[PDB]
Amino acid sequence: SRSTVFGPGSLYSFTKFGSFNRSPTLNKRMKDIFRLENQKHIRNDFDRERRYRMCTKCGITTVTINFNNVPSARVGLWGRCADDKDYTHHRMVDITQREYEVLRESPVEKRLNWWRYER
Amino acid sequence: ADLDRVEARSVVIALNAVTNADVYEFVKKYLFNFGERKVKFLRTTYSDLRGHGAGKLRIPLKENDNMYYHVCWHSSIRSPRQNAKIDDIVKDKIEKWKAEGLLP
Amino acid sequence: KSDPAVDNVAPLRDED
Amino acid sequence: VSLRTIAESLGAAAAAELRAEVERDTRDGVAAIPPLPPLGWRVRHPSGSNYFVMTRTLKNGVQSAELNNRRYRLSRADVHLTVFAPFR
Amino acid sequence: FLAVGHPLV
Amino acid sequence: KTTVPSYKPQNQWEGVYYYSGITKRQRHLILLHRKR
Amino acid sequence: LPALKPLVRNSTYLPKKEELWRAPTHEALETIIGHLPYHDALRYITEHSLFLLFPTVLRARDAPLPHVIYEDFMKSCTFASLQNPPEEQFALPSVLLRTLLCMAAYHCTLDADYFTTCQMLFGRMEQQQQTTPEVLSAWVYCCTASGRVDEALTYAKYMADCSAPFDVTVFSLMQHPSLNPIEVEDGSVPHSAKGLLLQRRLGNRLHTAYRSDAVAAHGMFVYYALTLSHVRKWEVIRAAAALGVTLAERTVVLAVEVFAREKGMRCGPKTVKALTHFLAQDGTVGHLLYVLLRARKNELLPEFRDLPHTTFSEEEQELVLQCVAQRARHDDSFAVAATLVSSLVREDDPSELLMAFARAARNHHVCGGDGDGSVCADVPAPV
Amino acid sequence: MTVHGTSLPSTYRMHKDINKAQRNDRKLSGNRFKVL
Amino acid sequence: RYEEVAQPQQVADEAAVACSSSCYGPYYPAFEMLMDSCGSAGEYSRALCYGGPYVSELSRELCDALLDYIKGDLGVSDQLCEYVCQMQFFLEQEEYMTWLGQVQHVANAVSRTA
Amino acid sequence: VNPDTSPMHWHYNLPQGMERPHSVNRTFAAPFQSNHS
Amino acid sequence: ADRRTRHHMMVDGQINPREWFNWHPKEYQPWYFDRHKFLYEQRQYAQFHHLLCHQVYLKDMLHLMRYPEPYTHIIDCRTSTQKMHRWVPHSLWLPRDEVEYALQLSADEFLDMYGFRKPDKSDDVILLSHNGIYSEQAGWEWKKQFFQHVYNYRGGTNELFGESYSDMNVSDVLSPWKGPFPQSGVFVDKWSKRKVLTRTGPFDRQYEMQDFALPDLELEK
Amino acid sequence: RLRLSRRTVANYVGLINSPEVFDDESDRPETRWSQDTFFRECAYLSEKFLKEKVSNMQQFEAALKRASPEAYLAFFDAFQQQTQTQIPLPSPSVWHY
Amino acid sequence: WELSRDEQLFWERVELIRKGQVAS
Amino acid sequence: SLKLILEKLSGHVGRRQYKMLCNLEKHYDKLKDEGIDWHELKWLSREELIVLFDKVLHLTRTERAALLPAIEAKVCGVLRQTDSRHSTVVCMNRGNANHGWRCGRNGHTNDVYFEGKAKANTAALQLCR
Amino acid sequence: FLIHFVHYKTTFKFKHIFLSIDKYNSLFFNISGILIWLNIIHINIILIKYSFFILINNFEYLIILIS
Amino acid sequence: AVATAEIPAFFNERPAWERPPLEETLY
Amino acid sequence: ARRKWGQKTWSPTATNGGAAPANGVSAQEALQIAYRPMPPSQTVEYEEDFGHNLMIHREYISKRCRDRVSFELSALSYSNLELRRGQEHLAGIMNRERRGVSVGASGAPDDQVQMQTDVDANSREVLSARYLFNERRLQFCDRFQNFFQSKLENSAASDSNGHEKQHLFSLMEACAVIFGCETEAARETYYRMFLGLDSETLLEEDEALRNRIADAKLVQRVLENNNLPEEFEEYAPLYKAYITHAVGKGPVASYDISTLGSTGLTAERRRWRTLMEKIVREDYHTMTEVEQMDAIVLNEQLHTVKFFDLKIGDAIRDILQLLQRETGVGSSVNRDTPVGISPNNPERRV
Ligand SMILES: [Zn+2]
Ligand SMILES: [Zn+2]
Repeated sequence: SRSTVFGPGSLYSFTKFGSFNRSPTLNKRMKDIFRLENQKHIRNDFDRERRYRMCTKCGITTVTINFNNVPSARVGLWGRCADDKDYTHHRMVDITQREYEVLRESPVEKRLNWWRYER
Repeated sequence: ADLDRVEARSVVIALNAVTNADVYEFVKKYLFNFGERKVKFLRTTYSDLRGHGAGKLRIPLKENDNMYYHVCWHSSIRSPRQNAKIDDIVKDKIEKWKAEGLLP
Repeated sequence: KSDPAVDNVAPLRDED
Repeated sequence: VSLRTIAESLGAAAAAELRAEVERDTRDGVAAIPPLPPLGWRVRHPSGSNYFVMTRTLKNGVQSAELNNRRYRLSRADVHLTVFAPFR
Repeated sequence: FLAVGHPLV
Repeated sequence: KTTVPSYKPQNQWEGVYYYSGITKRQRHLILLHRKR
Repeated sequence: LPALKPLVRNSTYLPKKEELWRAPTHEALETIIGHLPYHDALRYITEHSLFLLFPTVLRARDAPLPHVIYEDFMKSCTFASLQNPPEEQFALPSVLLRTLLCMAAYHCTLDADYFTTCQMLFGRMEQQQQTTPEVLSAWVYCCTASGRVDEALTYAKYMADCSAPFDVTVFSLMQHPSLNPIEVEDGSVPHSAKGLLLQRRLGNRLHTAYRSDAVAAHGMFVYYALTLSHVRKWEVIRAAAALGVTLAERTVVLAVEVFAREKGMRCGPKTVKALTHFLAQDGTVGHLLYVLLRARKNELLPEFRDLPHTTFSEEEQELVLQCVAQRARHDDSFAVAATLVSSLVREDDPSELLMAFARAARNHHVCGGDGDGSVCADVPAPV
Repeated sequence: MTVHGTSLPSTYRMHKDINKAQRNDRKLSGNRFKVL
Repeated sequence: RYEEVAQPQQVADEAAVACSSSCYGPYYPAFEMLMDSCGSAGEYSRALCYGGPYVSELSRELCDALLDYIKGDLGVSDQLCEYVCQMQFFLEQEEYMTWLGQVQHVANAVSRTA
Repeated sequence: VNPDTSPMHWHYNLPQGMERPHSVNRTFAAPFQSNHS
Repeated sequence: ADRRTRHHMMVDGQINPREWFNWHPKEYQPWYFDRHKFLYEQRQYAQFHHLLCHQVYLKDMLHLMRYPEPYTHIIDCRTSTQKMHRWVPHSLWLPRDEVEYALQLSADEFLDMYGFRKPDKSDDVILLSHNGIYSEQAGWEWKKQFFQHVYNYRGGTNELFGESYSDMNVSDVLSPWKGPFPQSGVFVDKWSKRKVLTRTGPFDRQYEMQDFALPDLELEK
Repeated sequence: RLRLSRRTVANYVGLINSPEVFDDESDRPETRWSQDTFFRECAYLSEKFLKEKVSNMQQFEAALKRASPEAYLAFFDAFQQQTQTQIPLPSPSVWHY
Repeated sequence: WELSRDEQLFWERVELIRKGQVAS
Repeated sequence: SLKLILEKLSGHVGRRQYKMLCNLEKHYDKLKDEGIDWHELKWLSREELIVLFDKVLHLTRTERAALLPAIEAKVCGVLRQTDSRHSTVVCMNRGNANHGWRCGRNGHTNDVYFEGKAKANTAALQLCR
Repeated sequence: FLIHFVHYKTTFKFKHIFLSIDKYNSLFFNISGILIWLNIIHINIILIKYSFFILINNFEYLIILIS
Repeated sequence: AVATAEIPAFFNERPAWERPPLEETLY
Repeated sequence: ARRKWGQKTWSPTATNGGAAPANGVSAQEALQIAYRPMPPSQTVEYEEDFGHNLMIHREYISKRCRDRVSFELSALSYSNLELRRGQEHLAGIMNRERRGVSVGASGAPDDQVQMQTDVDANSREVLSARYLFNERRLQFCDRFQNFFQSKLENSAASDSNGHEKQHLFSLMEACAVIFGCETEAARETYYRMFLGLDSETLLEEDEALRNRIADAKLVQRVLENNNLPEEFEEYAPLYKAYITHAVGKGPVASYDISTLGSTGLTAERRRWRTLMEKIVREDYHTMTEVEQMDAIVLNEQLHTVKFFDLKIGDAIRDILQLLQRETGVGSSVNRDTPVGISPNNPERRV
């Protein structure tokens, strides 16, 4: 029916089905083994460009690979910016490789303080 | 005047008396002035007079199949459903084909 | 360039 | 006389048919333009034939292709594509 | 390494 | 909140339909005669 | 603008309920669906097969970019309720395609990375709707906006070859790279209406004597001028000479005048070579002499600072001299300067020879001694 | 004729005419053989 | 449209001369007939050759990768396919005009000689 | 989906009063029109 | 010569069951024939009924040519200077294709660019053309800028001078070799695409696409 | 008005209210007949139909007066500018009949 | 008289507005 | 049968509804006035076919070409029963001279005009003229 | 002819509302992962958890909901 | 006038059998 | 690998969990199921690290149909403006779904409220357009109306307003629906449906104003370092656009006038939300004149908002009655003015 052709509830609207838990509903080993960089298909690859970003509002660190080859605007659709806002509000700033590994093992407010007071 | 209150037989005779092209187009445009139910009765009366009731006229009606066809088409319509540049292009293409030799 | 025969302006202008 | 009349009638019919064929693709004075092929392809047609051949050449192996080119936001062997399209 | 992971048997 | 544009009991409080009123042409002719 | 300030804010309130209810069908439809979101608006058109509100959907608060809008319009035509035969059903208005591609061109002026999705959208539009002169003109405009002067001129030359006159509305929008077609079509920015109409009339006048590629080149030159790029502005003439588009006399005069404004600051060897050829074929002897003199007069100062300066090749000497002798054989103005322009173009012994010719000109009673100012008025622009 | 605008036989003939394309029941090229 | 007008001839000549002057020289004419895409003898020769395997009988992932290679890598895409169909239509339309001109020519010649 | 606005026998214990008046003839003044002359 | 079309509409088969009534075509027969009427009085222009400008007639034009009014003004909206030969008296030229900017011009700039002062919004304006289509579009333009009294002469220059000329004939009938969007793109489900493309008849009968049919179980019994 | 009817007008925008000045070749007195645009059109048409090479208006009009009727009709079939100043004046019935 | 003046005005306005294609 | 065969030959054909450009119904009235039904057309030999197509029907060659597939096949030309009183179905099996150019299959034998009703009455049919 | 006259007698299309009606009777989920598998485009989104549960929709195209 | 026909009205959310309708309880 | 149409090869089953274990899937199994073997050259792998959990996105688009996929399904943005516009378009769709599910059928018992509609098929007039309220909303409406009747009737002559007049009826009912809600998400959804002015819309407007104040300060600083209108805030975007077109790259200058009213529009919209919230809190007993003017303006605006769909329906119905009238020109009987002549023609009569 035409009620589901354009926009919300459409056929190819992959955000109809739901949103992620995003709550305090785990250790460091669990997160490490799930890290993207620690996995063989990426570990044994160096031909794809990696970019690291810092939100500066949520204090979230994001890693992106091969975005240049496949720049899908859907990549960050399921994310949530500061205070349950949508991902369009992220005020991202480029981060060097070294700073990402030292920031990722620290909460959001610690990363925000690092950005604000220790650049 | 009451266009749709005129005697149907009189309007029909006046229409059958139309043969000139210019007045024929005038009638073509004029037929839309009548009511949608008047046009149907005009068609029915003209058909009946050409067919069965031909004798009710003092003088026999003359044959205008063009009027009959046009009035029928108009009644059906009103009722429910129940260039120098082109010549230049042509001559240019022919000249080209002559160049290709497809036209010896 | 066209030379028609159903002109309406012509008869009014001729007398004028 | 009958042969002359038949031949002249056929000639007039052919002239009228070509006139109508050209008139169909008027578009207010601009005759229909052929479909535009993709990037880099060049099509050639033998006149009075029932086929056309379209060629393309990639000086580099595949990196010259549009998909590998976009990437927006050894000197391997060059490649030659020839597509033969008949009227079937 | 099940079917969903390994898209085969 | 979208709508839907649609369109053996008998209504006994709906009066019969009858021809009351005049035509536009008849009104015009009345005006013409009164003016004359 | 401040005098206009109080007038706009009053237009921000909806009509009275009774006035909206009593408003005519067309006006009420347009107003309320315009106020509606994009997806719901398009849903109403799909429901009731009312297509003439496509512009009303186009002018929407939350509408995606033109490439997405095109696919949305095609989906609406596909799932419409009335479903006329396909050739009548799936063919959008040519004016609508022109407006959509002109929005795409306006967006291209900003980043020019949009041009790849513009390529994809045009590749689909070509084979889904009819390739009309005005949609081709919008494609050329967006190609110019992306900065591909070579390809835009090539498409314009194909227009000329197929006998497609350039679109005057697109021509006017070309010279207005701050006025997207939707705002132009609306009753906004009326003050620029005189300019739009003037440029439309100019485009109409040019076709009476020249071809579509000439007007396209003129429009692209003016677009680069008004976008103050100035790097592609002369690439325009480079590509025009390379492709063989006979430029317009208005365009050559404009080019020589802006060249005088520039004092050849940014023009390159190939640019001057092509401009000289065009100015010989159609230009005046005075402008020809000025450009030929100025090229080397401003070559001298940054002679070492501009190592890659290139001279005039030997082969095209004969073409240029044939044109100059042809003009001289009929005009006495070119006959007297024919030998000095012949010497000015070959550039074998430029310094002493031009000095001697200037000595003779002075004796046969001033000079273009702006070389000294070729810094005083060419550095402050960089400043 | 007033509410629906059609008569019953008229509606039947219209149905038969609008369903003509698929009402056609021609003869198929016989003798299809088992493969699997 | 205005850079090079004889590029296809240049590449065809390079390939033909290299193949003829290489080994299998005397058999080059057989190769040319085999590669003939316009003749019935060419199709029959390519039939005598080994017709590729039934792609539907091939592997699912192999067919997927081969479609990827044909479409993206090699460049011949569905846009090109639809353009080929459209051009088949347009050029048949164009040739019909020439056919009409030819019939007019023969009729007018017969009338003139009669 | 998109929800639709909900639009609106009679028992003998009910008042049996007329639900609403109807004025069709006064709203539409139909001129007299008869097939017969 | 009845060129074959390149559309992928196809009637259903006689082997498989009818399925997937999420989309289902049918023939659409309107009430009356409409082709005989003025272009802007047909079904697809029904929404602009109150917008269509008032019609002026031959007797009014013949009266106004001799007895002109200081405020009224006839405007010729013809575009092809080659096509327009003679002059309707007391008329000013303003081609339809530039009304969008002509009516946006200011009082001074309109006189500057056209040579006749821009009429007031409360003034009577008449617009004429070859057949009335350019006049209708110009009248819609005039109405958009809130011009109270706008009229068009439907039977225009053709009726005046006996001409058989025609106005624009730009109909957007897609060329036969062009294949429309639905058969080409990949945007919906397979079965939905098949049902959208299906039509029950000769593909020139103006079919209607309906969604979500339900079985008439009571009729079936 | 007489400048408007020349090919050099295609490069000038114009303005209906007091049209701006146009600097035509005819203004410069050094210009020969070969450079005049109207003489260009006239010479082209005369060569194409009258089959006479012409280098001046005097020769053009002498050729026109000597021309045979079929060539006269052919030349006036492809000639378009009977009047350049656009002052209503009687014309030969070649433009009539 | 006034109408002939206005006719000449109308035609000159048309010419000043849009020109036709020039000959060869 | 003549009515139905001419209508089907004149209407659209194929699953793409390819329009038949020639309208053959215009000759139905002339054939009926001649009194020649489909079975008599099947009986007519080549000479009578030439005489009829030239003298009487005035068939343009492009129309004779479209009508000849139905005569060359000697299609059965008998109405068939199909879930309706109207029965717009006419048998298309190749004819047989032994059965009067009617396929010798179910019911379609000599002088059978309609599937379920009866054989012909050529003795009465002599009353035609 | 004689005299000159001066006659004494001497904003739009703005989207200021942006009003949206949001009433949808669909189902919304708490998802620790989505795997959208078409024939062409594959999307895999996952959150970290110790153990999962799986639902699979083959309605139109494959969708594995991990929750 | 408009406010006569446009006035919020109570709605029996539950089915008739589940909830004895108020007008039926009155009678 | 060389598969036949009819022949199949049978393969063992790994465990008792079947191809998809319904009981559950462990962490490493889920890791493998997430990091499936896609061809990396066409896959974007992405992370997002926040407080408790990581989120991963692996998205692959096959090379086969990048020429046919709709621009929305691929969602590829090969430019910065394309990227931003796709980000925000998808954000809008997602927020729309996520917030409409709060008042949809699932909704909550006290949140979802329906509208009853009934229109005449002959006079084309709305005989019913109301809300289906519960007892709490009806009692709130009664309190509001009885409190206002006690004073508005005494103060107002009601010579033409009428005795049964409902004062600020649209504001009253739009506040009653929100008052009856039990969830903040539903209340915000209803707010947005009511002329927007929800929390997110007002926050976005505040963001725009806070970005414009920085630009106004920037232009003030530039003009001072190198007469101004009364409220410079509303012109700062145009001023920076021209400054950039003059000094910087600035390939384009701006003409968008829509921003000039923004300061007043935002102040009024915030006043409106505050007034609606106070009326919900029932603090309408004390109203200043500014608040009374705000309520008078807002009530007139809300009364037109709910009738958009009904006016669409009225237009569609008007088209229908248009197609049912007599064909041709008006019949001679139902015609007053003469045909072919303007009714005001001085030669009206013969
Ligand atoms: Zn954030
Ligand atoms: Zn049989």
